[PDB]
Amino acid sequence: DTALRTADSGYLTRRLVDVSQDVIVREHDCQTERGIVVELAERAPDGTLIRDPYIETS
Amino acid sequence: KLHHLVDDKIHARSTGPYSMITQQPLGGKAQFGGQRFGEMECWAMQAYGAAYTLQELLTIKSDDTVGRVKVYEAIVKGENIPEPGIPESFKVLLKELQ
Amino acid sequence: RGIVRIGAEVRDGDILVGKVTPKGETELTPEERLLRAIFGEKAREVRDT
Amino acid sequence: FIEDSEAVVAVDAVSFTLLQDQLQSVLDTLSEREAGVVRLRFGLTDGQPRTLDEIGQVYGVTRERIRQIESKTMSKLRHPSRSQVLRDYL
Amino acid sequence: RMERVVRERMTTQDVEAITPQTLINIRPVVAAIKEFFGTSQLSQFMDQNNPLSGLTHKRRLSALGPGGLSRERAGLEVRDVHPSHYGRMCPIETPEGP
Amino acid sequence: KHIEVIVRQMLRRVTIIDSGSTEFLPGSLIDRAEFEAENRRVVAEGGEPAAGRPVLMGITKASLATDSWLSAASFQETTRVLTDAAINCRSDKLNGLKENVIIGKLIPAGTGINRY
Amino acid sequence: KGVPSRLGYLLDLAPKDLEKIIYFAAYVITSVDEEMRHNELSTLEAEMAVERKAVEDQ
Amino acid sequence: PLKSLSDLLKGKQGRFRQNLLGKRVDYSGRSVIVVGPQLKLHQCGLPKLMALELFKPFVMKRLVDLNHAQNIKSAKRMVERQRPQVWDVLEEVIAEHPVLLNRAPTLHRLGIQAFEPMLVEGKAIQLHPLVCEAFNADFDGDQMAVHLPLSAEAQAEARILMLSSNNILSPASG
DNA sequence: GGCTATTCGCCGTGTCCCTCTCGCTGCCTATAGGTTAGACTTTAAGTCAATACTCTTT
RNA sequence: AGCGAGA
DNA sequence: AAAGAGTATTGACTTAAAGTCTAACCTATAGGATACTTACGGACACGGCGAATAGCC
Ligand SMILES: [Mg+2]
Repeated sequence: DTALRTADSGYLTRRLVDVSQDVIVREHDCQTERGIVVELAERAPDGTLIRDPYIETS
Repeated sequence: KLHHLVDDKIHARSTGPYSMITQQPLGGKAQFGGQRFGEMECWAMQAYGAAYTLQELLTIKSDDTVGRVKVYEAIVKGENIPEPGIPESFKVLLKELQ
Repeated sequence: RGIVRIGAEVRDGDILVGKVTPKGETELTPEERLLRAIFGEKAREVRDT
Repeated sequence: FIEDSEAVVAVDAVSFTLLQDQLQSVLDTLSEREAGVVRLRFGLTDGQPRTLDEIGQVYGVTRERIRQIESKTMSKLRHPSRSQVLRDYL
Repeated sequence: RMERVVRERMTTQDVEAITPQTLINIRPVVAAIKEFFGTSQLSQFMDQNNPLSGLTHKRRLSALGPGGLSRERAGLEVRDVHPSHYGRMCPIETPEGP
Repeated sequence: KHIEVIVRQMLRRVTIIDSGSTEFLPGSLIDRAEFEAENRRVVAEGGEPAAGRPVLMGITKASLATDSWLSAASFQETTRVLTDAAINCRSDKLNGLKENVIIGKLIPAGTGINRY
Repeated sequence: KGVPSRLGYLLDLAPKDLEKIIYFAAYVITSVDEEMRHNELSTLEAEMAVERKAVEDQ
Repeated sequence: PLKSLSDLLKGKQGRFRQNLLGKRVDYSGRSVIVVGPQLKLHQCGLPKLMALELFKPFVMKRLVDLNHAQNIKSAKRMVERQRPQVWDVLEEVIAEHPVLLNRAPTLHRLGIQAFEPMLVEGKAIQLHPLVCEAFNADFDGDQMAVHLPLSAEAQAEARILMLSSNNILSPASG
């Protein structure tokens, strides 16, 4: 299973690289108001802020 | 003692034979191995943003038939490395497409 | 006979066996001709391999 | 080993480069009159080895002079002053 | 092949002037055996790294070759152990490569 | 963020429902920036808003829809891409990274962009 | 041969058909007549009446 | 089948993905790797013979400048027989010359890093242990290729962007 | 009543299959023209050598 | 072109 | 002031080279007439096409 999986992984990386072969930084800031919302901690039912587990990557 | 002795593995190459239909010197320790700077290595090089070294590698270390003697001359005599030219494989591609 | 002596220590590049190939015809260089004159030695033809 | 065994070396090329540099230098050390004849006898100046007649004609002199001097130059060029620095390029 | 050659030439064989020795052309057979023992996949260059290596090159069952599964076309289900292997083929000894 | 970058690359093309009156074949997959550019071009001189809808297309298709035949050819399915680009008399402007690698001039990234 | 056959689409010739043409397996017309076509069609209607009558006579 | 004029272009072995974007290169080496804990993070061992060969042009220049040899071809003869005088000059030249060390496959950006080479006796690139993870290179017969930047731009790039001590945090998750 | 179009299925062809490295074997006859190659007879270029006079050095 | 092998 | 060396003359001898001519010896082409007249993996995807039903001519 190791061999076929590394083959497919290499092909996938080739695909992803090609699609993103032209995503490079150009400007410092666009000042665009638009954005996304990230949840961070979720309100506890008793009332408390527990840090969301997958915050370090979000 | 397994039969993977270092003496049979160590290898180095500064200049030597080149392939026939293309430059990009001959691979293999048997002849004079030029180590393959394959595609993933190009990707790694790009990811650093390191562009001049990439161009140097793929042009005057590997293929460019005119620059190559020029860089050798510059190294021998101590001058600035010249500007890279067009790799000799792009022209064979042009001729084949034509 | 152009064969290295038996049981002899050798190093990378040392002549294992001395062979020479016929050079046929080769256009020589005037600068080489002047050199050969400076040393006044045999130009020689049979190519060395 | 024959695979592109007839391409450039970049070692022979540079060796020839410095060869002609040092040849022109050592030739420039001695008097020019010997130098023109030695150049064109073997055709170094322009690639045409001319004979005693042509050199004598170019400089309006008899071929016998040129043979003497080209022999005089050939005999004088055994001097280690010229041959010593230009010894290993052979 | 030899029988095909014979059968072909029989239409042009004058009757009673033919004997087996002039009738049989052995060259295809010798050619076939030679080209087998040289460059046939299942005629492998002996591997005498040590007596055990030479011994184990014998008794070696390869599933690939003329009329066999090649690495690419071979699936993932031929490579795994079968309960029938017990006592007929080693589940342990195997190349680690592709 | 890496993932966000990829999905961004995925969502850059809109499908054309209404051709309007401007050279857009129905079902065409056209970049949104060019879509807007055409729209600002055609609002004047008579407005014919060519309606379009966002669409999600696989990584392979997004790659093979680039405006660079020398890169698409380097990628995959060489024969078809060259035939298409030839029929269209397509001209590659040599702006990406794979292309600059292939022809051996300096990549426009990192130490290669026109400010450094 | 590269599907879709760009020649086939350009000329609107079905792929098998086009192949049979360009590999010398079936004839194709390339020009035809119009008005004088009408006038000799009437003449040709008479001539095929003659030929049909002859074949029916035999 | 005859290799048609188009088979030159397609596939893994077509012209696009064997010879244009990926090329073999001069001024490169390869050897097995052995852990060296005595090295600093920005250092890597490099065997004497391999370094001599890789740097044969530069060492020639230096030993002609030092008058150990009269001229270039005499110097080339001097190096081809590894004459004793050509080791000290070698130590002089290699100093402050960065080198890239790749380990195939380069799964990520940290698959190729620039170190400052140092001479070691025997035939084995002495790698720094702490970068082992970055290469995923573990010492049981891996072979690590070495590349030598030449141009001033390349040397700056290797010395600055690629230096092993300058890349500690992963580009993926930091 | 039959054929075609608008709607489904169905099947066939093409494309892809990680990287880097090491060692070893694979009938006959007849014409005509080229062809250089090979020797003869010129040269043309080269080498030796006598001689002598003038200039420079000790 | 074909074999075998290392990571 | 004398002697030695170099820079010239001239002739005399010598050898490569080379331009004709040969010859002979390869080399390229044509032709052959009793009668015979038919080979020897697997997944994804899209485009070219089975099976149906309804409507129109
Ligand atoms: Mg390992």
